[PDB]
Amino acid sequence: LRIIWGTNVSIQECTTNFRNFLMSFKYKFRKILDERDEELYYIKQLNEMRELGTSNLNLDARNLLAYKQTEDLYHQLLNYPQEVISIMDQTIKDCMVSLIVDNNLDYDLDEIETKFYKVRPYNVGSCKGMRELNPNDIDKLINLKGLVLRSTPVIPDMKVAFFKCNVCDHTMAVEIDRGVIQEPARCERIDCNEPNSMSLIHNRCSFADKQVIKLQETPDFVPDGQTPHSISLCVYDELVDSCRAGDRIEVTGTFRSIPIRANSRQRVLKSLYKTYVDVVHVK
Amino acid sequence: MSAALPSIQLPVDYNNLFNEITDFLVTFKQDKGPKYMAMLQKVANRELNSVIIDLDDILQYQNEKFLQGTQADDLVSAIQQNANHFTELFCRAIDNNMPLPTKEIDYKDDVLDVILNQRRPPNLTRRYFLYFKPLSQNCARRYRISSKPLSVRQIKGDFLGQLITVRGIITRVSDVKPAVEVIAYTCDQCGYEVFQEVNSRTFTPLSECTSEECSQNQTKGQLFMSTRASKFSAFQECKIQELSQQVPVGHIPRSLNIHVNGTLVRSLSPGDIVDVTGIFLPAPYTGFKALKAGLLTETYLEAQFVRQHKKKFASFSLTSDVEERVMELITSGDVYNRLAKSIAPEIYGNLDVKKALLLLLVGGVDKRVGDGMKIRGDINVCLMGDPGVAKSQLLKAICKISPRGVYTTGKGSSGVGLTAAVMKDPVTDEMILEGGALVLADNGICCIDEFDKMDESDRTAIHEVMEQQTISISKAGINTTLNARTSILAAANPLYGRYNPRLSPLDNINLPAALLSRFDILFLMLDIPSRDDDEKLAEHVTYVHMHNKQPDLDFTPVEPSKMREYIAYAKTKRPVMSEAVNDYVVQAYIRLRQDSKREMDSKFSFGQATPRTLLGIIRLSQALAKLRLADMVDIDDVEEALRLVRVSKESLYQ
Ligand SMILES: Nc1ncnc2c1ncn2[C@@H]1O[C@H](COP(=O)(O)OP(=O)(O)O)[C@@H](O)[C@H]1O
Ligand SMILES: [Zn+2]
Ligand SMILES: [Zn+2]
Repeated sequence: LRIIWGTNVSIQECTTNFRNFLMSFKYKFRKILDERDEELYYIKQLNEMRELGTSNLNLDARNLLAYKQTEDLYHQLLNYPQEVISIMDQTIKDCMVSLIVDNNLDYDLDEIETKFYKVRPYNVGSCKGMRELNPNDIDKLINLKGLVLRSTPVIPDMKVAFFKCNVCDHTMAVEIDRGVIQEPARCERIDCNEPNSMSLIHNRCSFADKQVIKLQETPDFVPDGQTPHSISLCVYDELVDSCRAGDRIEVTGTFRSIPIRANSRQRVLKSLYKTYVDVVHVK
Repeated sequence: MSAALPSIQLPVDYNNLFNEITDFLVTFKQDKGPKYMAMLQKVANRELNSVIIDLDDILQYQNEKFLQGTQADDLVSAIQQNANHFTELFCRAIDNNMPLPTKEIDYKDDVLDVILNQRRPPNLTRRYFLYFKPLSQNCARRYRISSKPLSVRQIKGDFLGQLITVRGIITRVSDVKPAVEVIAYTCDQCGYEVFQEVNSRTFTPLSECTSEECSQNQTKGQLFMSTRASKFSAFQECKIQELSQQVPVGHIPRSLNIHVNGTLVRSLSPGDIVDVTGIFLPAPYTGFKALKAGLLTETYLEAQFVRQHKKKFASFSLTSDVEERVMELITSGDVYNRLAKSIAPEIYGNLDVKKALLLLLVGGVDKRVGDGMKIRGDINVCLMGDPGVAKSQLLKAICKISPRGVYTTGKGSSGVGLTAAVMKDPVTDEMILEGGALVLADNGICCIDEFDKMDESDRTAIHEVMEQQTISISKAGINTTLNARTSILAAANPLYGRYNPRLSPLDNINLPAALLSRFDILFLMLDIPSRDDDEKLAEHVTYVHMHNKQPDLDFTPVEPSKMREYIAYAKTKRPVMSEAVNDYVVQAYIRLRQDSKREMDSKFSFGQATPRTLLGIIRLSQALAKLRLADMVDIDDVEEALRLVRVSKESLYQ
């Protein structure tokens, strides 16, 4: 047995079931959903994409709903999407090189080991706007439909905390730890010991890219007395300059929460958490 | 120091409090098994999220103890006080004894119960909110009170936190949003958790490692927090405003605030009669730091339960008595004209128009094209006519009885108060919008008076509404195409007060038919003497002014509670149209078209019948079928439709 704390999610079993569903999916949903030639629905994606060098992929929910061995995966990518996807990004490279074993190739292997992978669940179970998200169901794969009002500029974020020691012709380096930096006050004791002598430069460090988008919500049902809302969210890098004003959109993401400061002055906060959404895919 | 904080005592005794409670929590069998405990089994089944508290049952167990000669040991007399302390005692009494899950946990259930069972203060172990509700005095008078419907103005200060019921009206509530009750702080190094507790609006976070293993440690590895382990529960506010008939003389009434949490946040919508229940409670404000003398308090109240004398349409479901109500209603017969008799009997006669209002309430039937369009089952009505005759009793009875109802004047704040606003919200930085008179109505009713006196703008908007149920705006922030789904009922007078019998209604009336084509119905209600009819008119007027009781017919027109009941149940069907009626309707259309065109281009001639005329005939025939409560249409109805249509203008010819 292997398992995560507060969780019912196996890594390697998910990998195996993922792989078996992956080797086995042939327009099943045509069969099991309805009455509606071809073969191995998914696998063609994964055969074609290799020579073109892309670290992305899209994905339905229904094809899990169709295949036998994926019905439990549905409720688990649902509840733990970033975790289930931290799995699947590994299971995907695993399936890649377990599928390359049947092939001899020119030496493209200098890259795929250096590569990353990521997924995009798009056509998913419907959700009823915003009002439904009483706090029971925060942080979950979600879908929505609406249009655009306002676009912000780019938020950067420290991604490599560079650090310049003051002496001993030495730099220093340290990375982010659940979204903070803990500056090493010390001075690398061996060469020099000045327990709070170090500096900081930005031009060195690595920056993320984040953007926020104002959106207007356009449901299919509303209650007795309803009216528009305007929601903000967060997209991140490699998705920038995609969605803007003048577009209706069907979308997905994750609903979440966050507090804000009382000021630019101290750490005293609000009992009530401003809500938002982090982004997973856009249609 | 016994000077500060000296000793003192009361009759309050928590030791018997807890035993009394927890014996009550299990001795309930008078109204599965101990159904309170069966509900607990449901809670173990994760069926509900909020426990319910009946209190006449607590009275009844005190009656048990009394009848058995036990010290009944009354707590309600205390619980009506200081309720904010009782809540975290009741929760402890239940956590003490929650039965076991008769069903199993799985991957398809609440994602929280799994973590509960994984790690299997006490506040984060609570999978259950509580929301009280007080007694209705009908039972307090059984065996022999405390909380009557009270005012924004009649607090009397001393009623802070005591048990109370307030009435009034909700203007504006913000949207529901989440708020902490308990933090989940975990350690990087110790691997252990910390429970930082807040009840204020604010706090200051806990950064340095005060952990229990780091206590016995030089180094103090940093801790951080969760986004799921940390407890949450929502927080939403609402403003009552006071009821008219209880404002004293010449007095401008005033405002109030309430706070709600969690489950019941969805049972409130602006514009309704309400009886909020709960407790009126303080909070930290002192004015603003110059006009002060210390100890000052801004304040609020606790939400725990909502009743409203106005039952919206989506709360309908039959049972073993209301179906009996509909039965004995339908049994008498003459049901249609009986209704249109019972509509506002304060005013005399004109059953044809009472019937038309009834049909406006029905609205019609919604139909979808399935090709990117639908069409309204909705009505729009008007009652042109001279003054003198009654006009406004109608609209006031309407907004009295119909829910989601609205009155406006003609002129005044018609510029935007029929339209969408822009506003910042108090409890949270956000740019909310609340709408005019109409948008508070949707799937409901409006009323208007002195239409002719209104602006060209109101005409521009209503010319949209009557046909299409949207509103379009291009002024500022608001760029919507907003949904109305409303039902118009205006009124006005002609240009000369009394009619011009030597001019046409198409000249005598002030409004254009470029709009009035949308007006599927139109009555012309003018008055000419007669020696005999006005005699018993005065009889009617005089008997009603003698005592409010209407004429002593062998007949009982009935409350609007029951009336909205029947309307809601008849709103449930969606009947069908045969061809046997379709063809006859087609022929009548062609008849009226050619007849009105070639003949009525003359003295007493209004325009020309339209497709909209036909569509309205159809909608109203549907409604007749909805009232008979059969899913098809009889030929016996279209006759009443066209009868009433050509009847509307009979008095144009006398
Ligand atoms: N047929 C009637 N029976 C009894 N009272 C009437 C009748 N017609 C008018 N009235 C009285 O005269 C008044 C008429 O006002 P109304 O016609 O409703 O508004 P407006 O004249 O501004 O359109 C009412 O207060 C009503 O009590
Ligand atoms: Zn150094
Ligand atoms: Zn520690």
